[PDB]
Amino acid sequence: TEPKDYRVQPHMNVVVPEGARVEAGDKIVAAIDPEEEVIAEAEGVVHLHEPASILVV
Amino acid sequence: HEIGQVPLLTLEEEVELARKVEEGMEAIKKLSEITGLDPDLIREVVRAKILGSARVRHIPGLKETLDPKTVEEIDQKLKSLPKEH
Repeated sequence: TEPKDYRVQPHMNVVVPEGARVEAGDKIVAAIDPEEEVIAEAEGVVHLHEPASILVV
Repeated sequence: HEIGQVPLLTLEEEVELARKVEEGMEAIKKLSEITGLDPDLIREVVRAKILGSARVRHIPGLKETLDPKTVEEIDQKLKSLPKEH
């Protein structure tokens, strides 16, 4: 396994569950417009590791 | 003072909240495209749940509007869609 951290922009949004399955022909984080920012290269798991805030309910 | 109860939004929260609505507005069409029901109507029957715990007006516009047993049947058709719609 090989780690690699992508930086999610303010004007962006993720479409991945709490560490779920990720394919090679998939898009993880949606952007303002499709920039060469987030396209999946290889199989693995995306881990959320810095929310800007936390909601407790 | 009621007004001070609600707090300001982030340059990210503002954005993120807005993105839900535009899609919701599209979704509303997308539904009316499939159901064959009207955008103006779906938008009511959807609001008549998110707000309509009681919000379903006391008298339905003196029967201009319909708020009785009718609401569910619509949201019952919307619940009874195949998963992708």
